[PDB]
Amino acid sequence: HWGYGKHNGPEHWHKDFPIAKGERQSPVDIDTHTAKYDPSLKPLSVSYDQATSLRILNNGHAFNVEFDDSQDKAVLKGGPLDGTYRLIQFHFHWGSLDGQGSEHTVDKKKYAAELHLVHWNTKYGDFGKAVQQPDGLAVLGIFLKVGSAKPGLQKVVDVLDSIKTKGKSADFTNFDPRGLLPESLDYWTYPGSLTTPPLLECVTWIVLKEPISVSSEQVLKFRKLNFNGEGEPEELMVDNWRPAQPLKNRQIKASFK
Ligand SMILES: CCCCc1ccc(S(N)(=O)=O)cc1
Ligand SMILES: OC[C@H]1O[C@@H](O)[C@H](O)[C@@H](O)[C@@H]1O
Ligand SMILES: [Zn+2]
Repeated sequence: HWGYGKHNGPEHWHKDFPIAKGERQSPVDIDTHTAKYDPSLKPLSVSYDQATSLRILNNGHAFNVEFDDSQDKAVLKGGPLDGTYRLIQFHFHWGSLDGQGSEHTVDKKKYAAELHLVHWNTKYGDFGKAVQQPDGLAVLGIFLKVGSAKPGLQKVVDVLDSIKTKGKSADFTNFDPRGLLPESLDYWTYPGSLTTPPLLECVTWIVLKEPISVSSEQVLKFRKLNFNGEGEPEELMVDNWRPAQPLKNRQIKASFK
């Protein structure tokens, strides 16, 4: 099956997922000079006060922190979005070294990691129906650089030892995703896709300009996870990022002048 290695990584995905060569694939390089301020963007609203986290899962590609999305609790609205998008999960992509790991790049610069907060458009009822729609999903992307520790990340870091291998999960209630945000909500936005198979072209991307800082020790613990299952040969979960894809017939808009 698909993965990130030489034999099953991003350059192979198109064989089983031909949309990998499509017209609105993600991630992309964000050329900051060409991105244009868009006065039609409404204020962005990240409303996570009532978020209900449930569980953390190693799915063999990353780890997902899952939320109860059975009601409007944690939601994203405003900005480029029409209507209400409900938080379902977050996960990260990261590197083997601090010099790589992000999926989006900024003037070609790669960050150490990238956080994706995944939301679905409530007008479509369920995530599965949302991924049949061209405006089904909104992903809030946040870059990570290595410097000072992020206190709100430490609870995630400390549970990773309990989900080392593919298929393991752990209770992860009462986690507040507000502790993963930077100060500023300045962002870039463009229409794109999921960055892993099935690569579906459903996503409004909202990528924050301000990175969060995490410590070297925090990211080193991400890199102790395993792609493999229990009892199988150890393959460190590192470099689980897709490189930038062709921009094609798209424009990146900025929320800030
Ligand atoms: C049909 C299940 C799809 C799950 C999925 C959700 C989000 C992303 S990402 N990396 O944020 O674009 C990738 C995959
Ligand atoms: O025709 C002019 C228009 O061109 C578009 O490509 C830009 O997105 C708009 O901001 C601009 O007003
Ligand atoms: Zn992702």
